[PDB]
Amino acid sequence: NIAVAHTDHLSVVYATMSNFMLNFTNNFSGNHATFKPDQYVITSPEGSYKPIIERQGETVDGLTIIDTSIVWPILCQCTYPLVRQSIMEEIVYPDPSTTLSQSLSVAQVLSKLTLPDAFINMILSGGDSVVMRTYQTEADDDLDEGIRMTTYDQYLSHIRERLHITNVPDPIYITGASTPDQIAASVQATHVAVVLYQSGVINGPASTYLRENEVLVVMPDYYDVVSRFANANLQMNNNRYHESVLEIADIFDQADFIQTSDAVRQLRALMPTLSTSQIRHAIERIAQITDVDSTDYGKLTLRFLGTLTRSLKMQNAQIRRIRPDGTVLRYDDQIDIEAFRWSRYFLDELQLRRLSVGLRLITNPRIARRFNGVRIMYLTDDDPDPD
Amino acid sequence: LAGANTIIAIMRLFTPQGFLRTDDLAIAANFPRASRNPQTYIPYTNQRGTVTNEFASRFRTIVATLANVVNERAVQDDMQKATRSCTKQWLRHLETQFD
Amino acid sequence: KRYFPENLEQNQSAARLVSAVKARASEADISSIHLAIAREVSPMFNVHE
Amino acid sequence: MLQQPTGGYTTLEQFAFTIRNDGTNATPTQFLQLLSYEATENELVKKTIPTPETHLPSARNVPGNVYIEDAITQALFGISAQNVNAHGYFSRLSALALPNTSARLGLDGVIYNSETINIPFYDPAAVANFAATYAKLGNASTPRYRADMIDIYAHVGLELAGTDAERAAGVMPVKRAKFDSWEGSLISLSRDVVNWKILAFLIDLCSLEGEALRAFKTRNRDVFRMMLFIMSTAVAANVVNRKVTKRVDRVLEYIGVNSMRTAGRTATITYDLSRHEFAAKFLQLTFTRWNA
Amino acid sequence: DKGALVEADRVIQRLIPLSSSTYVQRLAAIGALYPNEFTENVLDLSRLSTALLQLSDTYYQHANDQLRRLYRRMYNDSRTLYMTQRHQELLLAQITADPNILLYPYTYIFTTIPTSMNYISNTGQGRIKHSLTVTGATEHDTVADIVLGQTGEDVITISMVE
Repeated sequence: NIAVAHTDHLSVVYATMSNFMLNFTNNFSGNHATFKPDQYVITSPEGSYKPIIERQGETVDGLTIIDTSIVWPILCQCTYPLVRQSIMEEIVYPDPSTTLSQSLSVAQVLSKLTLPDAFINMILSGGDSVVMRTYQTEADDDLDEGIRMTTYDQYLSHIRERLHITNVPDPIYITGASTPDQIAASVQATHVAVVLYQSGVINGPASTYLRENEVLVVMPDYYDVVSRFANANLQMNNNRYHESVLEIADIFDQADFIQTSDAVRQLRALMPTLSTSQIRHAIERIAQITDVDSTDYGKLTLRFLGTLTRSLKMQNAQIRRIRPDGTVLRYDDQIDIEAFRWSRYFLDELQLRRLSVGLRLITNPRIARRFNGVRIMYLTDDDPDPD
Repeated sequence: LAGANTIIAIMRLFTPQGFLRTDDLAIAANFPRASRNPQTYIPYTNQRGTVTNEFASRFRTIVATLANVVNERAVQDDMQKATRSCTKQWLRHLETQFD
Repeated sequence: KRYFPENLEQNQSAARLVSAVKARASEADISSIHLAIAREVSPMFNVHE
Repeated sequence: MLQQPTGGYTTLEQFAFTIRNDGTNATPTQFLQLLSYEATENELVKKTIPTPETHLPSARNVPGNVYIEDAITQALFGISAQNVNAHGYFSRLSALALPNTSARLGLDGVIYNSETINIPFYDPAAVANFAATYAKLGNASTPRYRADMIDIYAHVGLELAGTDAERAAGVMPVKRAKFDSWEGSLISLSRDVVNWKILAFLIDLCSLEGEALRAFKTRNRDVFRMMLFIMSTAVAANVVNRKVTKRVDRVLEYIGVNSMRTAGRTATITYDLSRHEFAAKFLQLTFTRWNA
Repeated sequence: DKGALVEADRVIQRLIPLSSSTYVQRLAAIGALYPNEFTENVLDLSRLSTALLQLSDTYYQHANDQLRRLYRRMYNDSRTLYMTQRHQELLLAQITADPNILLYPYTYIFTTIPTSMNYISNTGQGRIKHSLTVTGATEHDTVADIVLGQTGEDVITISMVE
């Protein structure tokens, strides 16, 4: 009796609902034997990735507990318009506008929600930094000068995941058979002046390459660094180096991965040393300053989403599939959508476009009316002039 | 050790993250001291970066190691399978708490 | 106490891990904490256990 | 009516194509000097370009004066342009294709429906010669007439990166263009080039013949190459920067290979699918004309 | 290659991966190399994929640097159909006969066929019984000792007397 109402009526409801704007995922291929959902996560190179799908213990007001017994009313006690016996009740075709506009209400609520966090993380994207000893190799090297190097731990903790995100071959190990030509080919392959050290001892032309080109060698440890290089100068010495920070912006320079505008750079140069609680406070302030009311549906949705704890670390975050095994896969043209290759700091294209103009505004000399340092000097002030 | 790499690796999680200070003010003050050259291990140096904090980053690698450890762990009972999935989230919470 | 991520404490399948964490997670005292901090620097005489 | 010189309209200083760079108005050639390359193992081989369809799309009855220069240059290099074919006004160029038409193509790049006062325009003969080919931009989108979006780019590679030897051979390694750069370099370049009065370049490309045309091609190779450059950045799979001892080198991988990317990115202008079709069509026509 | 007339539906029976996983790209790459020697033995088709993958993994594993790079090129430009000059000659013929025929357009002709060693590739049952030659083109010098693993009784047993 009901079968016509299902196959010939309800199916179309499903077929429209598949095209609703927010029904964005693939749910089921129709083959129970081999279907696993594609699993995206929002991976920051710093903190742990956050899967979109998981057993996170939210019941969503009990919605995730599935009661199968609902089928009994569906057969044995529910009217359908198609099953007449025959009243011929007219079919209802609901206005698109209601579900549509509530979908849009959700979307705009979410973008406006994320905005302050996304903006701040755009600024700080260069700010992650690694400890870097710079051993000197010349008779009159300045403290900045020499061969930059970092421990392998700092490499894994920052540089590697970022290389995974930029989708490049991993940097070559250098073995002391390494030609400067090979180090060059490696760097132009990965676009980052970096090589993993492997075994000693690095030869002179390679050393002059690494020095002249500011390439960052990556030692397993600092146990006997000068032994690792064949230094003809004998200028290199295990005690002769200078430890210093090295911003990720001083390494990576990708357009929608790491904001490396000199404006944003000097803006960060102005910043006090920051903890994550401070950054969170900055975001919470911008949100305080720019909160703008919702539309009643957006108030209902913000209320429904609950308190926005936002524990997830969005610093340099990206959208990437995990393997079911639990590893994070690299982006794949041939499977992941183009929209996922770069977060673009999670800002709209018009925002980035206006943003570049803003950066021109924020470095104009005329605006720079915060002045640094004063001369004290006892002196008569006939004919004053501020300049 | 040739066959026990995961154990040595988990054991590296315990390595202290600080540095070995000399007790210089105590030596200038001529304070009593049993050691020939007085020293002390500070558990952690102050954050020399502007955003990155090396302690918190170390705990990120530790907890990531530990989570991939729990993930690799075989279980028999269903309930163990559930707790195994839950501890990973717990670890993530910790890591944010430490940061 | 910020022991568990939100929801996970009340989650039914978390119950073992929760009972695990609760087994270890002792209540704070200024005295025990300051002691824990102080003994990193204080000389030890009777060997610790 | 502006008389065409014995050289093209391009000889006139009024039409000079120059991108801003190093604080001056650099000619495209002096910018192309900064370009440098990294050949990869992969190879581009130029297949013969299909002959463009004979069909000229109808310039449907349009009361207004279409701004065609703006439409083409924005379709090819414009930062924000989208859905370039649904309005489909490129067809209008065919109005100029007729002998003794009342329409004129002004130096503003507007297709006036009739001759109008105080609006200087290209010689109708030459515009007929140009429209005879470029009205086919109008059928960029019609399924029967779409141009290849993949193989045509090899020609772009060969005409840009390609050394005289590679161009003789017809095959070149897939290269990776790079130049020392200021912030937002590709964007400013794409606008400086969007501002060009390219219709001069095209009308001369299509109306000149013999030694005049050959002189035109040698004189303007760098202009063509620059348009090719903005386009190649619109299709390049990615555009990284490299630190190079207190200098930054912009790096587009790769020249001559359409990634077919339609996702926006800050570094360069992006082709929506319609722009890809339009550009492929434009490349078909311009390259077919560039070889005669 | 043996010159036989062939009534085949199409000159190249290999698929072109318009979009795919990497394993298929390496399959399509090894496929146009035509590594296999001619063979009349019945194959166990059920495991074919594995075989063809392992072959690929070894072909790249012991090929001279230029052939290696050729393999990589085919592996990245997987959308292209690599084909021998004679294939393309046949396509030219079948186009001239039927101008309206549709053929895959992105193709790359080998100006020169790769000169790799042909691989024996019987995948049916039977131990090989090699008779080793005393000497050969390879000149070994101070080769490292090759340990042989122990075998189960399930694989092979060693009774005292035939």
